[PDB]
Order: sequence, then structure tokens, then C-alpha cells
Amino acid sequence: QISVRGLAGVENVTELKKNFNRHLHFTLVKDRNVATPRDYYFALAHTVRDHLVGRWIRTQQHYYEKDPKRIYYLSLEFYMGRTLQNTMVNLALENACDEATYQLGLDMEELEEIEEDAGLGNGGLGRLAACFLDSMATLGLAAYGYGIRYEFGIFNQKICGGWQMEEADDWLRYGNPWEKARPEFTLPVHFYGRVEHTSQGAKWVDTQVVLAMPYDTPVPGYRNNVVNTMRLWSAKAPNDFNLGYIQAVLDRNLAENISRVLYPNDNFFEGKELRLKQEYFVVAATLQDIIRRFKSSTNFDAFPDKVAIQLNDTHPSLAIPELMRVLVDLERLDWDKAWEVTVKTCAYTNHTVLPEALERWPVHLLETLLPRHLQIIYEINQRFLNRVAAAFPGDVDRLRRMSLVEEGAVKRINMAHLCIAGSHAVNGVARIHSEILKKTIFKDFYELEPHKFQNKTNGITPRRWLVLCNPGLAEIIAERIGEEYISDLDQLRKLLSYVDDEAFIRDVAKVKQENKLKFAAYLEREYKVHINPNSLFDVQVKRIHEYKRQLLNCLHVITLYNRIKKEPNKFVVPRTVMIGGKAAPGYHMAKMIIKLITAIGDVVNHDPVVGDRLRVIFLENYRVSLAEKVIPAADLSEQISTAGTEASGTGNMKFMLNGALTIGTMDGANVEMAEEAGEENFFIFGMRVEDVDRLDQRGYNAQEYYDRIPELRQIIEQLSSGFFSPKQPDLFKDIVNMLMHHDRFKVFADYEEYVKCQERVSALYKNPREWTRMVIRNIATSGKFSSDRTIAQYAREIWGVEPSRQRLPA
Amino acid sequence: QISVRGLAGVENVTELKKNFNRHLHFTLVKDRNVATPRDYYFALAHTVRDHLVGRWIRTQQHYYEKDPKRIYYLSLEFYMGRTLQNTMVNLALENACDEATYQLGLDMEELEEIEEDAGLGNGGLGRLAACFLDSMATLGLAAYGYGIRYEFGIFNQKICGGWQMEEADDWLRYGNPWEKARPEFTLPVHFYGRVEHTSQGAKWVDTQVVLAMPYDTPVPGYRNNVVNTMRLWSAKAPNDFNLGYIQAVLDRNLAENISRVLYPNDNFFEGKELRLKQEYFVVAATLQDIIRRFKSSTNFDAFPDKVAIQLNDTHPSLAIPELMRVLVDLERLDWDKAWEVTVKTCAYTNHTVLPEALERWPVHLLETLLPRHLQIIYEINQRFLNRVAAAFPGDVDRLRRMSLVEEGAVKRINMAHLCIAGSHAVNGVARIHSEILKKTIFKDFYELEPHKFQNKTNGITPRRWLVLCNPGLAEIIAERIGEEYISDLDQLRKLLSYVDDEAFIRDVAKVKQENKLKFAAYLEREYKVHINPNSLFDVQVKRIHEYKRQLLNCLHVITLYNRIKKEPNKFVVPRTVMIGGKAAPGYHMAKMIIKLITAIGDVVNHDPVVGDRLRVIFLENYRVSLAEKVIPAADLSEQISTAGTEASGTGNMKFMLNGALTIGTMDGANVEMAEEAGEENFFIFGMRVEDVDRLDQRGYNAQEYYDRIPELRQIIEQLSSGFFSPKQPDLFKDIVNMLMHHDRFKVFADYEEYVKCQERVSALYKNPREWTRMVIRNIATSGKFSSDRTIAQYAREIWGVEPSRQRLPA
Ligand SMILES: COP(=O)(N[C@@H]1O[C@H](CO)[C@@H](O)[C@H](O)[C@H]1O)OC
Ligand SMILES: COP(=O)(N[C@@H]1O[C@H](CO)[C@@H](O)[C@H](O)[C@H]1O)OC
Ligand SMILES: *Cc1c(COP(=O)(O)O)cnc(C)c1O
Ligand SMILES: *Cc1c(COP(=O)(O)O)cnc(C)c1O
Repeated sequence: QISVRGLAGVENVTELKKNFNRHLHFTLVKDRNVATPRDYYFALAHTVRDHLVGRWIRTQQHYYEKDPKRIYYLSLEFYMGRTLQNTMVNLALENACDEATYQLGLDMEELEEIEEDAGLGNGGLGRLAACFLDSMATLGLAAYGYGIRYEFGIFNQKICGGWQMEEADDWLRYGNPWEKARPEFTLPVHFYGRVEHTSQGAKWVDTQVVLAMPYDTPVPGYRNNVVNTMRLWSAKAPNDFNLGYIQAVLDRNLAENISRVLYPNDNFFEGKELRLKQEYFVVAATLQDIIRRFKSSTNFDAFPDKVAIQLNDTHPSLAIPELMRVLVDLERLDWDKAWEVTVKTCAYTNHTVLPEALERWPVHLLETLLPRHLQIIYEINQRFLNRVAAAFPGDVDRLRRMSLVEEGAVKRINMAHLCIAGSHAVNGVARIHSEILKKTIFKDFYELEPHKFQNKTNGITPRRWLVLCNPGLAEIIAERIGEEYISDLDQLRKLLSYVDDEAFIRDVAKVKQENKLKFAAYLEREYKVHINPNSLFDVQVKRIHEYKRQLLNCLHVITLYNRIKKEPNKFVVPRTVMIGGKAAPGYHMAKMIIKLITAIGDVVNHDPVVGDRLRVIFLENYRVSLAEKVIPAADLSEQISTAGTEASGTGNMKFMLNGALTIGTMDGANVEMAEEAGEENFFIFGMRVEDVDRLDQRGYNAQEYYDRIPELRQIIEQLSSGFFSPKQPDLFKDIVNMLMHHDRFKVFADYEEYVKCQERVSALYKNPREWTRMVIRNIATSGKFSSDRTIAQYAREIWGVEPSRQRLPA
Repeated sequence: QISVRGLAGVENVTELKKNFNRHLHFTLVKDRNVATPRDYYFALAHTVRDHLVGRWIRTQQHYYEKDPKRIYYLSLEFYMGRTLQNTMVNLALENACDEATYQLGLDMEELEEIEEDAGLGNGGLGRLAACFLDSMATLGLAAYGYGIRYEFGIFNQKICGGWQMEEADDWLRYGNPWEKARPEFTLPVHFYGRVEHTSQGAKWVDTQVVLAMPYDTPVPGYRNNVVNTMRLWSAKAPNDFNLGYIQAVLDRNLAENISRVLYPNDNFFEGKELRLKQEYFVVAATLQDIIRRFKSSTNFDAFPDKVAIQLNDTHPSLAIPELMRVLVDLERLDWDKAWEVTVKTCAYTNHTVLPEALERWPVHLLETLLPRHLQIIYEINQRFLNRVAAAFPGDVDRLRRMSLVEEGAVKRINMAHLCIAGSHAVNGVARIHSEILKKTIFKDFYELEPHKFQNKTNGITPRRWLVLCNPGLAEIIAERIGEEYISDLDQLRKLLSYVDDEAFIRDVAKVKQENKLKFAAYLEREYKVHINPNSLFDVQVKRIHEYKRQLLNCLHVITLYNRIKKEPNKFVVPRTVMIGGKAAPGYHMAKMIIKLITAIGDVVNHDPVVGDRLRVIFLENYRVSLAEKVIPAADLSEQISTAGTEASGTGNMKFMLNGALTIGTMDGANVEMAEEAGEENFFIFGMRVEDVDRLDQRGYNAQEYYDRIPELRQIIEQLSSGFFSPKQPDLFKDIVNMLMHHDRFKVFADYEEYVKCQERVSALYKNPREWTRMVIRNIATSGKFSSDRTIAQYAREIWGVEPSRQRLPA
């Protein structure tokens, strides 16, 4: 149908059809008389999978032959989403499969909807790892993603009575056609035990053993025939395990629970033992795998020249002490040599400045679970502080501040400090974030080793986030500048010469309207809800957090509602406000915010006077597959976190690439997005980081705003009086109390500027032509936000490897 | 190579080879540079599996088209063993695959050794179900095997320091290529809850729900293109399950533990709740599946004409109350009509008279777990006793004896009584056993309904137990009478006309010697142990039990040892005594018997004076795959249970078919085997059932034998003094104490006759020609013991269906 989807050659379609029928018969053991859509989905998945094998096998032996420097990306999360369409796109098989299935009397689009999302992540951090894998394969890097194969990913969210209900994400129920178990490469992981000091070195003995079984998933690059590997570990109990008899076998579940479920707290620190076990589990198995591959290609001096280990936040921070343990205790290298190798091998990426997200493990936990590692950490700390003392003689408080060991109620190990000390590079994920790291949180470390600190602004893959989810937009773009931009997003800048092209302006607007119609239909089909396709689609989708300020959005919605009720017959630009996102199961306030959103909808959506001028919808179960549907349909992207709290953000980049204008604060990557597109083409409002600091020095008093802004006062009084909860008048008391007395994120402080900025958005929207021209200016300058640019920078500035665009043989 | 293994046609071998390489590449994702023997095994398994699919799909739709009466064999055990060779044999692909793999430079025999045994059974009962499935498919019956897919089958046995050690049988570790998950046919199973009595019927509410997910395994008939199904259920927790968050997800294991592990007590009753849950789990899921299939082909009057349910012992006895529950509570049939349907549908097979093997469930357990079923059982009992009272007016003790409810310390439900009341047929598994059932255990029931009682002597499949494990013997037989006997074992009688044929006599002896050499080699290769191939192979393999009397065998071995030490330079027929079998994990005495066997070996195998005239070996980890190796190599089969305790035995039949002579008591099927071959061709000894009863009436006093038999006294004194345990002098005190004061199985009573009988065995062995002629007379008359004969009798006399030999289309 469309160009960018590849060719549908006669011999290709014929081949696909026969292989489809072959899998349906021999693999699924069914025939078209009893086959259901799910059977058809699997037949298609196995057919497409077959086309990956040849490339996967030769890519890997290619690396074995050339022995390039290998990149290991360690992460506890990989938010992959669906794999079928992405694979077809990268292999240029989409139109051929579309034709083949069509000829078989099947709609490929409905078969794709059957696949379960691989939701092995919470949100931004997990999705970043996924985009990174796609870009590393596309850039021809010998990269490996290493993580945990969770039996249960992020929970599925259901809304009952306006409240969030959680249910297990049993994503492996029907099987996973994309993975390949490699039980033959199973490795042992040790826990507990004690340390023995012999004549020659320490020994970790009397340990409990848990096996790590790897499962490999292919990661195809964009049409370059490169297929890398994502290896995820699954926990298995040994067979001598617990060896009355029956109970011993049932207790095997104790050890296998390590890979059972993903913690769903959007990575806010919860010092639970199971979480620590997961972190060591991935680190221990991965490192053995890395060393094995290194020895099978003993001077470890060349180790850093053949290996790069990237720590995705501090979750895999134990890789530092574990690498030291292996080199010193097992390989017998002297400490200083082992440390040199470790530092040159490891690099650390920080993803947030929020204090409650930083990992600070109780010493007593490490002491019991990983005795040897605690000893190694103490030694690292001693030697590190000796260096600090030599550089800043007499500065005793600096020694206390920089220590890896934190004193107080209970001793804790600051994992961020451990990562900085043991890595040759430390980076933030957006310019403003990286600067904040050097000015505040890690100031002392920056002063000691300035050369270690870098910035690597985040990005998103244009394959999944443009070509896959918005073929219509990708097509009209390709018609003008070709298809080269798909792997070189900077070429989108060529579109600036079309900002005055009436034809292009019309097509851009047409694509958006089509996406909105498609989404409006979806809302009614799988969830039943009417929405005016001719209204402005105001969208805020991301995890529910106080720092992301969904509450500020709520205040604006209520303001719009009160103004309409005030002057019913006055004209206002119609809007359908959509808010979606999951709340951590034990985050009370986050759950109350979801309830408030639905409560507002209950009132607004049923007010006769409002009509179809304002609708408020809470998008249930926000996840990667849903993002692929709602983002292309958005007109306005809400990125309104308090300045200085959102390290980068990536959803913001997805909206920019898909034709939505952005209303937001100068926070995270928003700053760079506005710089690229031009401030006049962005809806910027609110306090800047400097303003937030001034307010804190003075002392934030929410009452001041309440007393000076009549419209704000009215909203609070409505919330407090039970206007949005007639049966439970004081239902939102906690929310009001927080806003009025302990709001760490200053919602009221940005209210006035936010509402005014929103008025300007509405003004531009009623002038279709100028709205679309601004959209074109945004799409045209979104090139910097391709994860291909991000990965190329990591490769050249941190890993020491040159990216390649050269395609491999088939 | 050999005839009975099929043809190796050019186009077949060529096709097999390419499909093998196809699976190695696309399915296993490997290439011959990194592939290991295990990869090769899987490539071959998938290749052979492909040839089953076509037949499997058409067999099933054939039944859907013809709508024949369906046979449902319910069992908690299916001891299948390996599937690769069996599949090739039944599809006539053995030689072709042998050639194809040969041409690829691979030895098929070593690839077959890689497959794990599907050990979903304890021993005889589980293996019988497996032989039955093979025969039902071979006889063209629309039969379905229904059971549980245990994650862990019977434990693997390791011998350490002469003691049994158990380890988890993680048979699914590397995957199971033979099964096909059918998650789409998942069904709910209810537990706990309470009963509500409404205006129209009772309702079972507030239950806990566990899902039953089926996995289908194909069961090919012998070269008739029929492929039936064995459906095994796996337990899965629902997704709303337990819905802090993390713990709720981890607690899912509580519900899934139902299908986690097979109880390894060789079916001796252990009233544990988990076991009861397993029994209801299989019954509830299976019945819903049966009714669904029945409704998709509502007068249930025809239900018995389209459905037959065979209960393999009382393990699935809840099928009776469950069928009543569904018909009465859900379908709304009146009780009497529902009962008529139930009785005509169900049939019960009893497998033992031993009291500690009978299921008697505590009422309080049923009361809590299955409230509605307990009420239905009480009603069944009331109505049944009303019938007894009418038939035997005034006989109050009969009412107490026949009640389904047993009174005493704790109320219990006798499941055997429930099965008799609710089945139209009840059978024993050997003539003597069935008679014993009518004369003792079930005498009262026989008097009330004589027409219900039948006999169905057990049998074994000649495919696995002759063609597969002993190709050499199958070949020399086929050379003389053709291959028709493989599916009509009675034709072996034609071999009687060859008992005087010098050529045949030589070949039979040659095949046995070859098998012994092959096994003798195996013993040294995987377990390292020397054995004289020219000695008599005396074998007793079966589960370790006091009733099977491995202890009697031990006394004979020690007697032989003492006689040699007595007259060192006297000639004696050389023997290598082999004993193997697993002991239930909590069966102390059984574990002490294993220790005694190894202890005797430690002394005998290292006595210079004995030399190679006597060897005692304990065969570790006895299982189906090992039986296939040792049985063809045996000369003497030990079947020495106390008369009246072994219901039938099936191992005895395997030895007879493979060229071993039998020494045994007139117990179980031994009686019929001797009748078929002729008493002069069997080594019969010991008390008959009548003799055992006379002894009990008089009172068994072991001391009497000890005082009158000098050789027996010497053995006991050696055991007691620490002769076989120098470091632990009183190690075998429990054994001696038992033999001397509380031996329920009268080991001493059969000692003298046993030793004398063994002398006659040795006498015949030193006359090779006459030994082989007697062997021929045994093989020639083993036809009655084919499970094809057994199944044909069940079909005609119980299920009401006619077996067929007609082959289906390809
Ligand atoms: C500790 O992980 P987080 O998920 N951190 C997130 O990482 C994402 C990926 O770099 C950023 O785009 C987000 O702005 C940031 O909040 O903690 C909240
Ligand atoms: C309750 O099951 P069992 O395994 N019973 C066994 O069933 C087998 C199959 O019919 C018989 O050949 C055995 O002689 C008998 O002992 O109990 C010990
Ligand atoms: C891109 C993405 C995120 C990150 O969104 P932000 O607004 O940067 O927090 C979270 N969840 C999903 C499913 C995503 O696709
Ligand atoms: C045949 C078989 C049995 C039954 O043997 P008996 O001597 O009848 O108890 C037990 N275990 C295995 C593995 C078998 O093959």
C-alpha cells in the first residue's frame, strides 16, 4: 500500500503464504477449520521469525570472527512492547506480509493486536533501554542487552469505580515465539554464606546456589541485516536443592521467585531483599557470561579494550564489586591492577535527582546476603577516601559527604557513590540534568574528577516511534525527501523548505485528522466512549507522580469547566483532555490522583450545559502498545513537571516527532526541544530552575496563591466541599491538605502562567493553517532526538567504538 | 539393517535429512559448528514429530465426523518413558531415520539416550496406563488418556554410601517437543466454599478458583495411521488471584502447586490435602471436557452410549460424585435419572488388596475442601444402604461393613465402596486377584450385585517391550513366522514347532548373549562395574516393598556366599545377582533393604575366594528406560511376592516375552503365565494362597524356622553380629527384629523351598541346550499377555465397543 513499507514481490508473497500454512499445520497443529485469530497470529509470528534466524546466526559468528569490542548494556528493565510489526519493519517485510495475509483472507492489523506487550519495564528508563537496543543494532555495534526474564511484567491496570485495580501480567501464558531458551548455557549464582581468609586470598564458602538460565531474543537493526541479542536470565533451583520430600520440591519456588515479578514502583527505592537478590542475580550471571566470551575469543589488561559495561542507573551497580571479586579472588590479580581494569570497563548513567529514587542499601542486608561484596566495598571506600583526603587536606566534611558508607540510624551504602568511584564515565540524560548533577548532587565528585562527567541527551527510535506507529506521516514525508531519514533523522530538517507549501500543509493536517478518527473509533470499540474528533486532543500520558504534576492539569480542566458554567453561551475551543498512566501499587497519593481525574470526568462529561465542548477521559492501562496509538493522535503534549525534577523525559520526544505541539516547563529535554525548534514554536511557561530555588530559599507558602487567585480559590473550595464527590464529601481531603500545606512540587506557583499559556494554545488552534505550520517546524527539527544520535555519542565518547551503517550479507 | 524396522527408501531418507537440517537451523537456531548431541536429538525429535501431525489432525476430525463412542481413561499416573524410538517404530521410520542420521555422520542410538524419561508414574499402575494407551490406539479405539502434567515426576535415585538419596526429576528443563499446549481450552476448577440451598436446587458458592490448562501428547497406533491423544492438565492461578502487590503475585505458587509433583509412595495411602486436590483437579477438568465434547457432536439418556469413563483405581473416584453434581446441580436432571447415567458411564478397576493402599479420606477434609461432594456422597450412601437393607433384611453388620462411611476415631469415606456403588463394572487385574476380591475384600458387594464383577488380566505392549527393546529377538522371530505377531501376539505359538530346530535354538541363545554383552558393557561405561558375561543373570527389578520380598532374594544370596566359603574349591554355576528399584522417600524399612543389598555386595564382590563366581549389583535409578536395557539381558526373572499380595505384576510378563525363565510363587499373573507355558516350564515354589491362610489361622512363628534350619540361623547371626556392617554392628537390627517378630510377609516360611528351587535353576543352566528350549516354550506361549488382548476384553465386555485393525488414510 505505502512506499516505506517495502516491496510485495510475487515470489516473496508466494513463499510467505506457504510458510504460513506450514507453521499453522506442523507448528500449531491446526487447520483452518478450527483455527482462531490467535492461531493465525502465531503462524505469522513463526513465519517472520524464520527470516531472522539466518541473519541472527551469521551476525553472531561474524562477531566471533572479527572479535570487535563488545558493548554490554546491563538493565533491570527492557520495555520492549510488541515484536511482530517492529520485526517486519526492520526486515522490510511489512507490505509482503500484508499482501500474503490478505490473499489468505486475513487482516494483518487485527492479528497484530493479539500479541501481548513484553512489559518488562515501568516506563521511561525501561523504554529507553529498548530504544537503545534498536539503535545499537541499526548502527552495527556488537552490543548485548542483559536483564531478567520476569514471569510477570508491569501489572495490567483496570479502573473500577474510578479506582486503580492491579492484575498480574501473565504475558507468557500463550508462549513467546520470539525467545529461544539456551538451557545449555545455565550458570550458578551464589548467595549468603561466609568469607574465609586463607594463606592465599579470601574464599566465599557455604553459599546457597541458584541457577541462571538464559533466554535469547533477537534484536534486528533497520534493514542492515544485523541481528543482535538481548539475553534475559531466569531463576532455576538446583536439583540437589533441599536434598519431607514433597515440601522440599515445593520449596524450590523460594529460589525461583527471584525472576518472578518486576517491582512496579517506577523505580522509587524500596530496600527489599528480593530486589537486591534480583540485582545481584543479573550482575553475577552476566559477568560470568562476559568473561567466558572474552576468554573464548590470560592477560586482563586487554579486557577494557574488548569489553564495555554500561550500568543503566545503579540497579546493576554490584557489577563493580563483583568484577573486583572475580579478578582478585578467582583470577588472582593484584588489587590495583583489578581496579584499573574495572574502572576502564565500567560506565554509569544516572537517570534522576529525586532523593527517594536513590539506592541506599542497609549494610546489614549486604552483610548477610553478600558478605564478600561488602568487604570489597569497604576497601574501595577506604582507598577512594584516601584519594579525597590527599586532594583536599583537612576537609573533613567532604570526606563524610563523599563516603560510599552513610552513617546514621542504620548504616547504608550509597550505590551512586560506588558507581562514580568505579566508572571512567558518568553521564546525565539531558543537558540541564547533567549540569544539575555537577552543580549539586555530585558536586564533590565533579571537583575531584571533572573528566568523568559527561552528558548524553536521551532519544527515541524513529522506527517504532514514527514508521511503525504513524505510517501515514512517514509516507508523506518520504514522498518529499526520500526514505533516508529513517536512519538519519537529521534529514527531517529538509522539511523546513515546505513550511509554506500548501500541499504539504494540507497533507500533514490530513494525516493528523485520520489518526484522530482512528483513535476516536478505538475508544468506542474496545472501551466504549464517545469523543468529538474535531476537538483539540490534549494529552498527558506517563506514570502518575506528584512531580509530573497531573494535578496541575486537573486544576486547568476544572478552570475550563467553571468558565463554561460561568458564561455558557460564550464560544470556546473544544477539547477532549486525556490523561493516562499507572500508579505504583503502594503510592496512596498517586491512586487518589487517578480517582480525582475520573471524578472530574464524571461531572464534566455529564453536564448538559458543557455539551461536547469539553471531555475528560482517563486512558486505562497505558503501556507501549497504547502509546503507539494515542501519540499519533495527539494535538497537544503536556510536559509540565516542576522545573528540575524530570531528568529528561522521552514521551515528550515521541509527541514532537508525531505532529503535536508541546506545552511545558523548561525541564529536562524540553529545554533542548525548544532550542531546536525555536522558543516561538513551543508553549513554554512557569518557573525555571532558578525560580524554584529562589522560592525554596524564601519558603513556599501555597496560602499566598490561594488568597490572591479567585479562580484557584473556587477550585479548592469545590474539592473540599465535595463538589466532585457528593456521596463522599471529604474524599479528596488528603489532596487539598497536600496542596495547601506540604506540596514539594509547587503546583499553585505555576497555575496562573499555565492557564494563560493554555489560552494561547486555544488561540492558535482556531487558526488551522498556522497551527499546522508550527507543527511542521517542530517535526522538522526533531532530528536531534533520535536515539541513533544518542547511541553514536555513547559509542564515540564513552565506549570507544565507531558506529557503522554498512549492511551485512544475507 | 533389520527387517522389522521398516524400509529406508531413497526419497524418504533424502526428505528426512533436509527436514533435520531445517529444524536444526530454524527451530534450534544453530549450525553444525556449535551444535551438541542434545541439539541433534531435538532436531531429530522435531523431524519425527512432523510425521505425526497429519495423522493426528485427521484422526481427531475422523472421530468428530463418525462420532464413535468415546473411551476416557482417567489416571493420576502415565509412566510413558521415552517417546522418540516408540514413535519411529509405530510409524515405521526407524531404519530410514537410522540411515538419514548415519549419512549426516550421527549415531541415532546415542541421540536416543539423550531424551529424558517422562516419569509420570511410580511403577506398575502407571506403566499399565501407558501400555493401555498404545494398545487402544493400535486397536483403533476413540480413546483419550486424561491425567496431570506433573512438573516433577518420580524422583531420580542416587546411591550414596549404599543409601538412597532423592533428587528432583526436572524432566521439562530442556523442553518437551512431544507436547502441544492448548491454553485456549483452559477450564476453571473450584475448591472450598459452601453450599446454599435455594428454591430450585443447591448451589456451591464462595469458591476458590484454579485454572486447568491442557497439554496434548500424541499416541500413535502401530502402523495403522491412528494417533490418539493423552491430555494432561497443568494448574494455573487466575489473574485477579489475590487481587501487598508483590506477595500476592508470589502467592500464585500456592494454587499452581497442585500439578507440581507426583507423590512417590508407589500409591500407598497418605491422606494429604494436596493429594486430594490433585485428584479432584484431574476429575473436574476432565469431566467438563467430556461434557463439552459430548454437547458439541439435551438428552443425557444417550450419554452412556457415547461415553465410557474408566477409573484407574480409586484415585479418580470423585468422578462419580462430580458427574452427579454436574447433572443434578447444573443440568437439572432428577437424581434417579442422573444416577442411572452415572452408573452406566463409569467402570472401576481395582489394583490391590493391601489395606494400607486403600483410600479412606477423613470426612473433615472433604467437608472443608469439597462441601457439595460430601453431601452427594452421603445421599449415595443412604440410597445404597436402603437397597442392601431390602436385600438382606435384619443383617445389621452387613450394613456397617458395606457403608461408604466408616465410623471410628475419625469418620472416613471408603473410596473403593463409592466406586463399586457407582460403577456398572468392577474388575481385578489377574484371575487369582479378581477371585480374591469376590471371596474376601468385596464379598458383600459381590453377593449384592454379582453381575458387576469381572476379571481383566493385565498385559504389556509388545511394541515397546519386544520390538523396541529387543530388535534382535523380534528379527529372528519374524524370519520364521513373519511380522504379523507384533499386533497379534498369539501368533508366537507358531514358534513351538521350532523347539527342536537347532538353527533357531542357536539364534535364540545368540540374541540373549548379545544382549548380555551389551548390558555388561553399559554397566561399565555409565556406572563403572565389571561383570562376567558368562554368568547367569539373576534379576529382580521393581519397587522396593516388604511384600515383594527382596529380602528373600537377599537370604538366598547370602546362602550362596556361605556355601562357597564352606567349600571354596567346589564348582557352582556363576551368577551376577542384580536387584534394582526405588523406595518411597519415607518408607524406612524399604531404605534399610537397599542398604542391606549394597552391604552384601561390598562383602561378596570383594572376597578373593569368591572370584567371579558370584556378584551382587544394585541397579541404580530403575525406570522405564533402564528396564528396556536390563530385561532383554536377563536369564532369570524373580517374581517372589508372598502368595496373595501381588495383584498381577507386569514386569513378570516383560521378562517372559524377552527370553528369561521365571522363578516365582503362585501369585498374581504368575499363575496364568505358568498355566500358559506349562508348570514344567516354570520354576514354581512356596506357599499357595491357601497355605498362607492356614499359617495365619495357626499363627506365624518365625522362631520355628530359625530353630530348624541351620543355614538360616547362620545368616541371621551374621546380620545381627555386624558381619555385613563392621563399623556399625547393629545397623541391621531393625531388619532382624522384623523378620523374627513381626514379618507380615512370612519370608522364612518360603526360604527352604526357594533355595531348593534355585538349585534346580542352576542345574538347568549348565545344560545350555535344554535351558534355551524351555525359554522357547515360554516365549511361544506369552501371547495372552499382550495388552492388545487385555484392551480387546475391556472394549467388548465393559465399554461396549468393537476394536478395529483397519488402517486409516494418510
Ligand atoms: C531511576 O529511574 P527513573 O525512571 N528516571 C527516569 O529515566 C528516564 C530515562 O532516562 C528519564 O527520561 C526520566 O526523565 C527519568 O525520570 O526514576 C524516576
Ligand atoms: C494401587 O496401585 P498399585 O501400584 N497396584 C499395582 O497395580 C499393577 C497394575 O495393575 C499390578 O500389576 C500390581 O500387581 C499392583 O501392585 O498398589 C501397590
Ligand atoms: C515513552 C514512554 C514512557 C516515558 O514517558 P515520559 O513522559 O518521558 O515519562 C513511559 N511509558 C511508556 C509506555 C512509554 O512509551
Ligand atoms: C513394568 C515396570 C514396573 C512393574 O514391575 P512389577 O515387577 O510388576 O512390579 C515397575 N517399574 C517399571 C519402570 C516398569 O517398567
